[PDB]
Amino acid sequence: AEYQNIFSQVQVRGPADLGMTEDVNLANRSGVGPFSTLLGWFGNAQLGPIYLGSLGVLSLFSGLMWFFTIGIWFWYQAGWNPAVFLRDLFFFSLEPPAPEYGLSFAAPLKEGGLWLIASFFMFVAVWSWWGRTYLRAQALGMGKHTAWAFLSAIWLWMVLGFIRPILMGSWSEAVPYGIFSHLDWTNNFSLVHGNLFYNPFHGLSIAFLYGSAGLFAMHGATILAVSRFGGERELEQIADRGTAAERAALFWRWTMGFNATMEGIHRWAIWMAVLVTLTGGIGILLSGTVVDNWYVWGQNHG
Amino acid sequence: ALLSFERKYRVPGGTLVGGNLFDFWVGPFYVGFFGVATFFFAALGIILIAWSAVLQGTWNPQLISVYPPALEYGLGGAPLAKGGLWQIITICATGAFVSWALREVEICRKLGIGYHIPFAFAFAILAYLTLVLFRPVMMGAWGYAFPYGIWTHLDWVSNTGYTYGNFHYNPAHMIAISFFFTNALALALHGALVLSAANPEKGKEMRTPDHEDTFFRDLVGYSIGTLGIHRLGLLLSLSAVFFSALCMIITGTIWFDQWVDWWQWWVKLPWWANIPGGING
Amino acid sequence: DLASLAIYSFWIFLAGLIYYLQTENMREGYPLENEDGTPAANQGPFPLPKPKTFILPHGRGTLTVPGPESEDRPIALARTAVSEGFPHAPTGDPMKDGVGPASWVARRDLPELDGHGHNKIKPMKAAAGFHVSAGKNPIGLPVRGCDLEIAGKVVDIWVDIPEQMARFLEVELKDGSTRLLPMQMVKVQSNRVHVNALSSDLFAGIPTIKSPTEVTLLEEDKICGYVAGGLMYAAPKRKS
Ligand code: BCL
Ligand code: BCL
Ligand code: BCL
Ligand code: BCL
Ligand SMILES: CC[C@H]1c2cc3[nH]c4c(c3C)C(=O)[C@H](C(=O)OC)c4c3nc(cc4[nH]c(cc(n2)[C@@H]1C)c(C(C)=O)c4C)[C@@H](C)[C@@H]3CCC(=O)OC/C=C(\C)CCC[C@H](C)CCC[C@H](C)CCCC(C)C
Ligand SMILES: CC[C@H]1c2cc3[nH]c4c(c3C)C(=O)[C@H](C(=O)OC)c4c3nc(cc4[nH]c(cc(n2)[C@@H]1C)c(C(C)=O)c4C)[C@@H](C)[C@@H]3CCC(=O)OC/C=C(\C)CCC[C@H](C)CCC[C@H](C)CCCC(C)C
Ligand SMILES: COC(C)(C)C/C=C/C(C)=C/C=C/C(C)=C/C=C/C(C)=C/C=C\C=C(C)\C=C\C=C(/C)CC/C=C(\C)CCC=C(C)C
Ligand SMILES: CCCCCCCCCCCC[N+](C)(C)[O-]
Ligand SMILES: CCCCCCCCCCCC[N+](C)(C)[O-]
Ligand SMILES: CCCCCCCCCCCC[N+](C)(C)[O-]
Ligand SMILES: CCCCCCCCCCCC[N+](C)(C)[O-]
Ligand SMILES: CCCCCCCCCCCC[N+](C)(C)[O-]
Ligand SMILES: [Fe+3]
Ligand SMILES: [K+]
Repeated sequence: AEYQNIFSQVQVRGPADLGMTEDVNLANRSGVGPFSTLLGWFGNAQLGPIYLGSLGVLSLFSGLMWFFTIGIWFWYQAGWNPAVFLRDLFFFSLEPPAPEYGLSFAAPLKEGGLWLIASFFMFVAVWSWWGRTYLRAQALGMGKHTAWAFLSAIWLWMVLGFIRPILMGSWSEAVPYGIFSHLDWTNNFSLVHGNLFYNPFHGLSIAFLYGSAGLFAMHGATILAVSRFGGERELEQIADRGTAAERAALFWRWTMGFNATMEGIHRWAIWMAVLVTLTGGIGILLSGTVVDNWYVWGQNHG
Repeated sequence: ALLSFERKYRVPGGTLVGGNLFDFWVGPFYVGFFGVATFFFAALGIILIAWSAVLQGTWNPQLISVYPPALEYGLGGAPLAKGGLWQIITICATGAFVSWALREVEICRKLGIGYHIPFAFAFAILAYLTLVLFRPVMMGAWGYAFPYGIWTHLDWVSNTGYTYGNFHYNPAHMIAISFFFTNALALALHGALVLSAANPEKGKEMRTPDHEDTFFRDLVGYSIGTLGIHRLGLLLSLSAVFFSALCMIITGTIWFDQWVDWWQWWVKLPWWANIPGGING
Repeated sequence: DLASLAIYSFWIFLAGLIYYLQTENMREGYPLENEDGTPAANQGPFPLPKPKTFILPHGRGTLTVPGPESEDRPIALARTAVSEGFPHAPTGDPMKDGVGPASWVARRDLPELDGHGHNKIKPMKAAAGFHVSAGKNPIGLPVRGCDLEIAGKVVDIWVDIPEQMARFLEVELKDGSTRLLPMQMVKVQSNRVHVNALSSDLFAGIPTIKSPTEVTLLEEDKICGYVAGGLMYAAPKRKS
């Protein structure tokens, strides 16, 4: 029956694409990786090159050290037994200092210190990764939308691990490094603050999260539905509207009575998504600092 | 009123039912047979909610709540004021949603586009139906469905979840969440990438998709591409909803104990179950 | 308290954001028109934003939006009713006239260019190093329309160079000329390419490109529009 353009029917390949140069320091790009036929049924087949300057190396080193600091704690908890390591992989946890240490760096390695070391490394990893989203855009002459968007995610992360603990006066308020323990932490956080369903910033955050899935389902579906007219060549449809862009607009105008443009849909998109962690971070930051119990706060409207 | 480019597309044809009888617009909205069906189902459902509000004794949008039959009714009917309205409103909702989708199909046909949008929407419909129809039927009562009220449906979410402990441990729920979060991540990145190319540093020329591929290769060593990212958003969003529906359909039917305990199948595998040390020995 | 203040501010922000977003999305297609092309009386409550200018690469100029809207092409349709909101009937053959789902926009009659200023799309025979890397190679297959008759044969694939993908099949007809078929509108099978949108007799009417090794945005629009239009307009000659 009719082809739907979810998977390609025919792949083509040419010389490896080394990319645009603009102001980029080419000494810092790798060469290309292998080509994946598997990937190429769905997206691009080509892997690499990647850019790896000084910041990139810092970020990668630091991130690896975060990960290895956690893994070494896990091996220790496992009694160095590989079988126990795998059995209990989701149950291990690297936990922040107890509340008595406050915001001090004085806790022993086994009882908080190591959590701080792992966290310091994460902090360096993420923030240098952020500088990299700015700098890779800059070198190509591009807008800074990616770094601005990434900063909204960073906001929630910073609130959870760093800003909220600092304002509560202890590192014991921060999230532990573990699969199951971080979920326990999340449940507990809600119970302790009177159920996050009553936090209006949490309800907004959900609305944006669900809204992101609705919008990407809508938008992804829409582009695919007009890919028979070159719809996914969005930058040229912006520069020079074609029938793809018109049919897409009108689908929505006819369905729900209004519609986007090829550029503006991307503005609806970026904001729908960044409002998730934006509202989210606010909600969490206010919890325990200003509002101890959201049910109670909600009974008072204020 | 019409967009400047709209008239050439407003031709006859594409309807699934009725030929030309409902082939017209009202303002921007296309009608069709399924637009008439939508209006009917929605109007009725809304009228019935307004009646349920009179029977409940409030007009405050934050208090109006239509509850399904209590569990003692099983899968039978119930008097209007005691679950019946919910039952009818639900039929109306289903009618309106399916009709909305089929109306989208008519619009696709008149415009000569693919059917991807209604297909995607059908996943939202199937999630709604999993909660109000499929799961209740398999569990043996309408009363397991959620109520129609702004705050009351949240009470249902909370009570239902904690019936199984911390609901985080439902593994299909973990996969669902992973898709939602990944979806939003991808949506942020897609929107930023297109805009960063269309709106470059001051006085520069628009970038090209070659620059968008380049930005991503530079950043992480891979670019999915302009066709791929739209495939991906579609797959992530629909997968998130598939797994939501799945995580609920299995809950209270094939698994009804505390979800945390399901994970003991891994811990108890014979090769490591009894090795001392770690968290579980 | 502070939480009350934050939530109140947030809703004010959100209302401002929505205003900004809606007005950004009015940079094309507005002001609204009546069916006869004149400005509609009711534009709604959002005003047009201030113009922005996109600078296009490779000397192609700028685009300023919003700007004066016009179709820049004739539109062969007529009212079927004495009031607003009914369909407009094709005054000729809607496939040849480019209306309804056969519609095309008067895009620039130049090719889209890659980031190096070369043609984005090229027949694979002229694209150095490009070849089929996976899947059934369509080149050489006969091409069947929805009437189940052979309309021609595939002689090349046109490829997007920077993005490395198949965009069109070039199909030769009985008279030896060729036509482009959108990749998204064909089904590559083991023994054939099947084209549900068009019956065999409509292949000759697919719009032609003026130069045989490039396709301009105008031409891509005419071609893709015409092929999609076949889903509605060749339905009498389709079939099972
Ligand atoms: C939002 C409130 C909670 C929270 C609540 C939940 C809930 C509820 C769930 C998760 C789930 C996840 N959470 Mg969490 N989680 C929080 C904050 C975080 C942070 C952080 C702030 O740095 C991280 C790294 C994670 C990471 C994770 C992953 C383990 C998992 C899927 C995430 C994903 O798809 O995203 C983006 C997707 C990407 C592809 C990019 C990231 C890729 C990988 C997977 C992240 C690496 C994590 C870790 C290093 C992997 C170790 C695996 C083995 C031990 C080797 N969470 C906060 C504290 N999270 C889900 C899960 O399955 O838990 C089991 C789940 O159901
Ligand atoms: C999905 C899993 C749970 C669920 C769990 C939650 C949780 C948890 C939260 C919500 C919240 C909301 N839920 Mg809910 N909710 C469920 C199913 C529904 C259904 C349904 C018909 O199936 C509807 C209409 C809603 C609607 C709502 C909103 C009142 C609110 C924000 C949603 C949003 O922005 O989404 C994305 C939006 C779109 C894709 C389009 C926007 C649609 C608008 C906003 C919906 C308004 C509906 C209107 C009030 C219904 C009235 C019907 C009238 C007769 C016309 N939920 C099921 C039972 N829902 C949040 C809240 O703040 O609650 C108070 C919240 O925290
Ligand atoms: C019992 C549990 C509680 C609950 C407790 C919490 C808590 C606690 C929190 C949430 C939060 C959220 N809740 Mg809740 N929530 C509940 C019930 C719900 C329900 C439902 C019932 O249906 C829904 C749909 C949600 C939905 C949500 C989300 C909207 C929101 C998180 C957004 C996000 O993207 O975080 C994921 C995104 C991030 C964590 C950003 C991470 C970015 C960093 C920079 C990434 C670092 C990566 C790292 C270096 C690893 C790299 C590895 C790679 C492989 C390289 N909750 C109940 C009431 N919820 C969060 C929030 O904002 O609340 C307002 C939060 O803190
Ligand atoms: C205490 C609560 C428990 C918990 C208990 C539950 C329960 C119970 C449920 C979930 C469900 C979900 N949980 Mg949980 N969950 C918890 C914590 C979380 C956390 C977190 C960070 O802690 C997250 C991120 C999530 C996330 C999720 C998602 C996988 C899922 C909700 C989306 C969905 O189903 O969409 C599906 C979308 C819809 C249902 C919307 C359908 C829309 C219809 C078709 C159209 C509506 C039209 C409208 C009326 C039109 C109005 C007209 C106007 C013009 C607009 N949960 C905690 C631990 N969770 C839900 C799930 O999987 O449901 C299947 C579910 O039932
Ligand atoms: C707007 C909010 C949404 C959001 C947006 C967002 N995220 C972003 C961005 C944006 C705009 C980026 O630009 C940035 C990015 O680069 O994306 C590709 C990013 C990002 N979001 C990420 C994750 C993330 N985002 C999340 C969420 C969200 N991101 C929100 C939904 C979550 C959740 C939901 O929990 C996660 C987990 C990263 C992919 C990336 C930030 C990358 C980063 O900071 O890296 C620092 C760390 C390293 C450089 C290395 C870490 C080490 C690895 C764990 C190693 C593991 C493998 C190794 C091979 C093992 C070796 C062992 C052997 C010896 C055996
Ligand atoms: C499958 C992926 C995601 C998704 C996709 C999606 N949604 C979509 C589509 C797609 C592709 C559309 O094409 C369609 C649309 O037109 O969007 C603009 C739509 C849509 N998604 C919508 C909502 C929606 N989607 C949600 C979720 C999702 N949609 C998924 C996450 C949610 C959540 C998450 O709660 C909501 C609330 C609508 C805006 C729209 C469908 C509109 C429609 O069906 O119109 C016909 C019906 C009416 C006009 C009114 C019916 C009234 C009823 C008879 C009475 C009310 C009963 C109701 C059950 C009350 C419940 C209230 C309480 C829970 C508070
Ligand atoms: C196979 O074995 C080896 C050894 C090879 C490696 C194995 C490793 C393993 C198994 C690693 C597992 C890692 C896991 C499971 C990680 C899970 C992480 C999760 C779920 C994290 C979730 C949330 C984290 C948050 C919110 C962290 C926020 C942190 C910050 C904001 C940083 C704050 C910085 C601080 C506190 C330091 C401040 C210090 C100074 C000096 C100012
Ligand atoms: C403290 C976290 C705040 C992060 C918010 C940043 C929002 C960025 C969204 C893109 C808007 C950028 N721009 C240039 C279009 O204006
Ligand atoms: C028998 C089916 C088991 C499936 C359950 C697995 C859930 C894991 C959630 C995805 C995230 C994976 N992780 C932890 C490596 O990041
Ligand atoms: C580039 C997208 C990355 C996809 C991974 C997203 C996390 C999903 C969690 C595990 C998925 C399990 N599944 C569906 C493959 O079985
Ligand atoms: C209460 C008003 C606040 C909401 C305004 C949101 C606009 C954010 C976008 C910034 C872009 C500015 N601009 C048009 C000069 O580019
Ligand atoms: C939060 C849901 C989306 C926000 C709603 C904004 C709708 C704008 C309606 C615009 C009316 C357009 N028009 C052309 C008919 O005037
Ligand atoms: Fe897009
Ligand atoms: K070649």
